[PDB]
This record gives sequence, structure tokens and C-alpha cells, in this order.
Amino acid sequence: LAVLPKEQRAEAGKRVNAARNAAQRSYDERLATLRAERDAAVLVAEGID
Amino acid sequence: FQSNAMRLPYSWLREVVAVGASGWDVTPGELEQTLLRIGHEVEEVIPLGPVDGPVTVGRVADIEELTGYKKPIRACAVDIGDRQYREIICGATNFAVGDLVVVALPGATLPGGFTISARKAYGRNSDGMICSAAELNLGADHSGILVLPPGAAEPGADGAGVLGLDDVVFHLAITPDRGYCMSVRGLARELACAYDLDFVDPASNSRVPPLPIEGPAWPLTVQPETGVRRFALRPVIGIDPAAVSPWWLQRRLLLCGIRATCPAVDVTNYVMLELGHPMHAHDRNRISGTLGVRFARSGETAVTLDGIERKLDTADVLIVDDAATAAIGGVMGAASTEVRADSTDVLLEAAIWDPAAVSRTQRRLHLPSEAARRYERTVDPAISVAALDRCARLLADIAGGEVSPTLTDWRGDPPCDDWSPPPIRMGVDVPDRIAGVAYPQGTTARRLAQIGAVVTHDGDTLTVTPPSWRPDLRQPADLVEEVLRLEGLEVIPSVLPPAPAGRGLTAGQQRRRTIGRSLALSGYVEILPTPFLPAGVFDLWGLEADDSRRMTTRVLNPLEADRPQLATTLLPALLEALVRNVSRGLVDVALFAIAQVVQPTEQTRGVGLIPVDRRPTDDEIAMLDASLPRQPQHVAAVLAGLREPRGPWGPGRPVEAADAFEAVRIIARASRVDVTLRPAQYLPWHPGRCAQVFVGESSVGHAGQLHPAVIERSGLPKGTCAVELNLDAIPCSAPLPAPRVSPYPAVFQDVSLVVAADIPAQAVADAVRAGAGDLLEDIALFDVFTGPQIGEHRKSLTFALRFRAPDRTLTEDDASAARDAAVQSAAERVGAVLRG
Amino acid sequence: PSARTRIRPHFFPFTEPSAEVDVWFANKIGGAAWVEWGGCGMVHPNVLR
RNA sequence: GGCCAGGUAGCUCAGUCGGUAGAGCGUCCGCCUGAAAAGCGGAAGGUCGGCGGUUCGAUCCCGCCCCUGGCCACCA
Ligand SMILES: [Cl-]
Ligand SMILES: [Mg+2]
Ligand SMILES: [Mg+2]
Ligand SMILES: [Mg+2]
Ligand SMILES: [Mg+2]
Ligand SMILES: [Mg+2]
Repeated sequence: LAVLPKEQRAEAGKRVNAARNAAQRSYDERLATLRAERDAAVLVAEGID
Repeated sequence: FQSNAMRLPYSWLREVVAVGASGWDVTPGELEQTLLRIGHEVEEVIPLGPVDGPVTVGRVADIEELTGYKKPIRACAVDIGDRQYREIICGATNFAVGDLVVVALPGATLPGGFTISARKAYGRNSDGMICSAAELNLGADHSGILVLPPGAAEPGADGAGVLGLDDVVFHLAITPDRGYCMSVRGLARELACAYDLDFVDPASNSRVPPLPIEGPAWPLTVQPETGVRRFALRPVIGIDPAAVSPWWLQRRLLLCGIRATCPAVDVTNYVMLELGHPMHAHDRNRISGTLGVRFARSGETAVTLDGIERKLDTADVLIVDDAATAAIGGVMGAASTEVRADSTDVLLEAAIWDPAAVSRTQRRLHLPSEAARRYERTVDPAISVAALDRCARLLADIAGGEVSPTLTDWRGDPPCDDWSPPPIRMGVDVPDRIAGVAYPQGTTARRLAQIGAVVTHDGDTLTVTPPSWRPDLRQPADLVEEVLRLEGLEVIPSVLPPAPAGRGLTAGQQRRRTIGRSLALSGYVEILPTPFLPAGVFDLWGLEADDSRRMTTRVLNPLEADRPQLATTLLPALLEALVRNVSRGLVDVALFAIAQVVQPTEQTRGVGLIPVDRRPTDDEIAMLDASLPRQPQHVAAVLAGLREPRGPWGPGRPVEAADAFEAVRIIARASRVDVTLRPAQYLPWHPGRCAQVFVGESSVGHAGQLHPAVIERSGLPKGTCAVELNLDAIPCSAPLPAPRVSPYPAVFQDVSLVVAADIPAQAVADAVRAGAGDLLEDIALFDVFTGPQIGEHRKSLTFALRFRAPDRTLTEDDASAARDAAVQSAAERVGAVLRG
Repeated sequence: PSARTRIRPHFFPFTEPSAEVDVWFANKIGGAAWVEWGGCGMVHPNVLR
């Protein structure tokens, strides 16, 4: 976006911001889901004596 | 803008001491030791100067400003005496042509080391510099050069002589019980005491009679309950606004940390420094109607004479007139009546405000003025008119005008006429007894009269009436301190007391040492843990909202605004310390702490003030203790990285949960109690590697590996393990064993039992002990096996058994019977199946 | 037995007479000097009461 | 509570006044070694102290706040 001319950046940045947020949002939920599974696996794992 | 301690030049002090004791003179070094000896902390001894060579008075004859540079730059010709002129480039801006200034010419040496040679600057030559008070080591320069008042000296006069540079400035930190020592008056009196000198009090009717009192001056009303003790007013009419203070006055104000402004204000500060009674000057033409002293109303404001608005509260005492606030009483005057350039008629104010009221007000408003810090330590009410008269005469002397023969002197309702505190009765030998020194006969009466008290002597009792400037003298112990400090503490001998036979350390105290020793021997390093929890730690742990650890005592004003909660558990602080050490290169770490925690309850709240003139009753004592949060001693430990370092013997052993269980057993052995460990779920521990620790059937804590999410969210190392026990819930114990050593041989057998995988190994061993009875001398697990021969969710345990009789050799069949009874006990209590 | 101490009159609300004890601290930052060690005195009669 | 300077990676610090932000040491991998380290080669790791606002987009601009170091000040 820094190489773009000054008046072409506004419209390009919108697309870039929306595309990056879409992928960032998908990462957050997957991180969460995999964290929840890790903690639920901790609960049912057999303990040590 | 405001200074701090008691500064005064030696010459002034000497002058006042010398009136009574002609020619008294001591070195600064001796004076320092004498002051320390009698109880005045000497923070600094500042010899003025020194200067060498041509540092002389000069007069600015011509100024030429120099444009093109960052600041205004003046090219001045200065008359340096004997009709000679020097060009000098100077930076400052607080002088005009005609001013007497102090020049340091080529060949001079300034404190300290700055050799003055003719230098160039801004395309012009400079035969020296015009000095500031700082550059001369005279005072604080106030970002400007020093102008001497007209007539102070001639151009060419020797600067060191004119400036009195052979003086020495003492900076003392006066203790708050000695308000009378915030002046030359009190300090001179203390020295006359310490040197046994005849003393002339500078605040008495002395050398000139008091001023006449032919009628009332300005009218005054004082609101009841304001704590004003005295309020005197006397005007000086028709002073010369163009007058300035003479050099001797300006210098003394400068040496004492006070910047000189104009004669009316300079005189109030000078007399305040000399006598200890703060004085205020009002422009008399700017007062509207009756002067009133009253409390401030809620939300009221006042503009002090620095142009700053102050939010007032209702405990602040004001001086007002009909139109505006004249002063925040005893703290700072208001702009409305302040003396200024044009003022010709001055109304001088000598008042005594309530010490506590001034203390509250000045500290809340952050105005520790020269007046305020004197009134909060109390001011001698007997000298208000004496200081008033001294002030008025001095001001008429400097600036002209007439001292009016009128005086308003309000001395309370009803008028108080004797300002001495109540008399104190004390045995004549009481100082001797407290000191453990037999003082020469008559020492106590001599010393107490020296400090100004009236002493009457009947039998072996003194009746001692303190002087009005000593309101700190209220009981015999106060008087004892006076005698002892003047005689000097060095005469008191050093004698160890006879202690009765003590009982030494308590059991709890001994046990804390033993636990400490043992953990340190096992590789743990002690930290002393902060009681302020990390921000949101229990959220990072994921604790339930009703977890008791979240019920914390809170600090109103903590070190870190985000850490006001006091710790209910030591683990947060230990874990923070763990991260700290690991972050600095020491990845293999074991830390412990032994410290109290803070656990409030329902009854954790305030208890109102109880009068301190009696013992609190046993019910009040118990209510005070019951109102505090519970504060039990805990012991805790954390470990991460390698538990055992690598070496020639192989690569070393990573920390594991079993190391945390061993730390529990180290603590229990040190405490000489038995513990049992049971599986538990309890954040922040891993629910499958967590033990709850029991003594008897009382829970005392938890141990094991921390939960992986807690580790991830707190930035802790993988595998961190931890222990925390409540020491106060571990009972003391005094085991008295009486072993009997059987001379007969023992029998060794082993036994393999299969149990469900969730049965703890220790519950099997206990069942084996239970069934086997008295022949069983020892049992030790040595094998846990879960291979393919063992069903799923089951495990095979094998124990080494040692049997021995106290009175016979056993047969193999005798042990086998005991083993078979153990096997049956294990089937009955834990479902064990004899391995086949 | 060789360390340098000194006792001098001072003040505390709960003692009378009061004193402060300094020790000669050779390694003080900026040069050796007396440094406050602690406070002391005879227990104030208001405290006993 | 006053003033000055700061807050950037695991540690010690540069740097950017709107779209790429780093170094030295610390961590990880390959070659190498029996295993290491060095050397060569190559990676990971930062919400640029917090929260708002402006903006398509803020470590950087605006506002409010918190904290660190130093120098004052205060005091049991
Ligand atoms: Cl089986
Ligand atoms: Mg006293
Ligand atoms: Mg056998
Ligand atoms: Mg003190
Ligand atoms: Mg850092
Ligand atoms: Mg927007």
C-alpha cells in the first residue's frame, strides 16, 4: 500500500483491511477451539498416582 | 518555590549569642558537634565562597543589547573602581545601568576552580563576568545575576568583604517537637544552654521600650472555634515605595533561603527568621472594612498571591474582609490585599493560628510555606506584639514613614494574659534515675531554668512551669529529656540489664527455621514475596468467581494502581519471581517462601478510636483482633527446568510433579508430622497431577504440576510444578518414641497385587499393613506394571515385605500366614487380586 | 567489637527521651559517613498508660 | 506530592512523526560432532505500556491514564 499513489490507497486499503480481518477472525476462533479441546483433554486424561 | 529545613548563617547566630556572652566564637566543626550532641541534626555546613583575586563590586555604566542570538545579550561597561571600565558580555536580564553588581575579573578564581580569564563571546571581548549568587557560592541564584542595593559599597570594593564570604551556613533538620528552634532566637538560646552562657533574649523589651498603645488599630472579629490564640495588628503609614532593603538584610534573607522582594515583605521574613514569629504585611488601603477570621464554606476558593486558585475545605481558617479573602490563615496571603510596588500604608499582622489546622491545610494544599511550617510546630504566643513592634520599627527605618501609635491586640475570649503551660511536679532525682547517672547536685534545677522554666523546690519535689515557647514540655519525661541532652548522652554508662530466664524460641519459631534449613539443603532458594498480587492473576489462573482466593483485602493507595489486592496465596508472587529468574539466564530454578498471607472474612472492617488514656478492655482487645483479616503463615515452593543438573553422570533430570510431592514430604519431615496425599482437582494445578495434602483428616494444602493453560497464559516454563501449604493448620507435635530393637532375624517376602488403575498405591500399602499385623516391620513399593498381561485400566503393584518377631525366629510359613492375611485385607479394602 | 557507632538525641512520639543510633558506613555511596541504624528511647509514659 | 527523562523481542537497547521495526546476546533447525560449542547457513518470537478518538489503516497524530529510572520534597 505504500508504493501505491496517494489517492489510490484509500480504496486498496479497505480491501486489504477487510481481507486481513477476515483471516485474523478465522484464526482467533480456531485458536480458541483448539485451546478448549486441550483443556478438555486435560480433564479426562488419566491422572498420575 | 519553597525550601525545607532551617538554614542560618553562623555570623547571625554568633551575633545574637554574643550580646549576652561577649566574644563567644567557635569553629564550624565544634558548633556542628555541639548541635548534634544536644539533639539538632546538622544536614549541611556550607562555607561561603571561597574566592581569590579580583572579585570586586562594580557599577553598570552602559548597556548595549546584542541581537542575532538565542537570548537577549548585553554588552556592558562596568566601573570597577579608580575610574576604570571593563567591557563584559553578560546573559542575565535583572539589572539596568546604574546597578551595583559583583564582577569577577581576569585573574579571579570562583568556587570552585573556575578560573576567570578574558574570554571572547559573540564577536566581542569580555574582561570577566558579572556573577550570580550561585556562581559565588553565596545563595541560590534564582536564574539571574546578583544586584546589590544602592550604597551597599563603592565600585572597586573587595567582593569577599562586601559579601561576607567568610561566613558559614548551617542547614539543620529540626525535629517537630522543637518548633522554637525554627529561628535564630531558639537556636541561640540552645547554644547558650549548651555552653552555659548568659543569654539575652532578642524578643524582649530589651534595648528600646515597646511602641506606644494610644488606641485601637484596624477592627477585628474572630469566629469562635477557629483556634486562633492571638491576633495583633499595627500599621505603618507613608512608607517610600521606591525604598529597597539594605544589603545586610538582603544577604541574611538570601543566606536563609528567602528571596528578597521589597522592604515591607523583607522585614516580615527577617523578623520571622530572627524571632520565630511569622509576620504578614497587608496593603492597608486595599482592606475593605472589618477584618474577620472565619472558617471557609464548602466549595469556596481563594486566589493566593501567586495567582493560583485553591479549592478550600471547611476546616481551613481564613482572614476575610467585607469584599474578598485576604489570607489562608497561617499559610499564604491572598492577592487581594498583598503588598505591591505602589503600596504606601502597611498593616502588619502578627497572629497565632492553631498548629493542627495549619498542618492539615498546608499539607492538603501542598503549601509548606515558611509561615505554615512554623505554625504547625507551634509559635510562642507571648511574643506577638514584641515581634510586631520590632517589625514596624525596622520597616519605618528602611523605608521611612510613621509608626502609628495604635494597636489591635486580640488575646482570645476571654483575654489570655499568661501564656505559660501548666506546672509539672517531678522528683529532683528523676533525671538521675532515668539516666543511670548521678549528676552533680543541682544539675536538674540548673538545666530546667536554663531552658526557661520557673523551678520551685520543696522537699525532694520540683515544681516546674515551662516557658511559653515550650508547649512540648508536659510531663516529667519531657523534663528528663531536657536535662539528659544538655548534659550529653556520652555520660550515660553502658549496662546490660538482668533479663529473667527466658524460654527461647517457640515451637512454631523453631519449626520455621527447620523447614527453611531443610528446603534450602534440598536445592530451594528463598524469596521474600511481595504481598501485592499481579494484575488479574486469578483470571489468568481461570479461577471460579466464588473461589475463596478471590476474596482479597485491598490497599487504597498501592505502589501500582493495578495491584491493590493483598495476596491470599503465595504462589502468584513465587511464580512471578520464577519468571523473573528464568528471564535472566537461570532456567533450572527452585524457589520457596515462608510468609503470611491475608484472608479477610465477614468481620474484617474498622474499629473506632479507643481512648489511649487507659488500657483497652479485654473485649476491645478481642474486637480489634477479630476485625483484622486472618493472616496465617504459609510455606510455598515452585520449580521448573532441570531438577537435577547434568554432569559426568549423564544428562540430568527434568522437574516433575513427584518433585513437588517430595517437597511436601521434606516440609512434613521438618515439621515432624505425617501427611497423606490424595488426588484432587484444584486450579492452578493440572487436575491429573494434583495432590491435596492432609494431616490427619485436616486439609493443609496442594502440590503438583501446574495446568498447561495457566502456564501458557502466565508465560511460565513448560512443566512448572508447585506446592503451597498452610503452616498454621499443621499442628505442632512432640513425638516421644521408645523403640525396641529385636535381636532376632527377619523374613523377606514380596507380594504382587492387581488393582484398578485409579486405586492409589498408598491405599494398597495401608491395606497390606492393616491385614498383616504386628510381624510386619517394613513395606516398600518397588514395581508398578501395566504391560499386556494386565487388564485394561488395571495395574500390578509389587511390594517388598519385611517381617520380624520381637521374641523369636519366624518360619517361612509364619510370614506367609501374615502375607495371606494382608492379601485378604487388600481384597476387602481396595479390591486387590493376588497376581497370577 | 571494632565497629563505630554513635548515639544522639532525637524524637519519636512513643519515646521520651528519644535517640537515634548511627553506624560508620565505610562503603556508603559517595564516601564513608555516619548512617542511621535505628531509633530508640525510654518508652513514653502515654504508651505505658 | 514537584521536576527531568523514558516504556520497543526472553535480557540490554537502537529506531520509525500513518501501510517493512531492527541490533547484540537468549531460543530453534541443518551441515559439523560419539555428543557438544565455535564457524557457515537458515528460521521462530513483539498486541512498539493501556484505553479511547481521528483515519480505509495508528508504535508514530489527538485526548485521558498507568508504570520505570533519576533528581527534589515529605516522615514513625
Ligand atoms: Cl488384570
Ligand atoms: Mg522532649
Ligand atoms: Mg525365602
Ligand atoms: Mg526522625
Ligand atoms: Mg524490556
Ligand atoms: Mg470510521
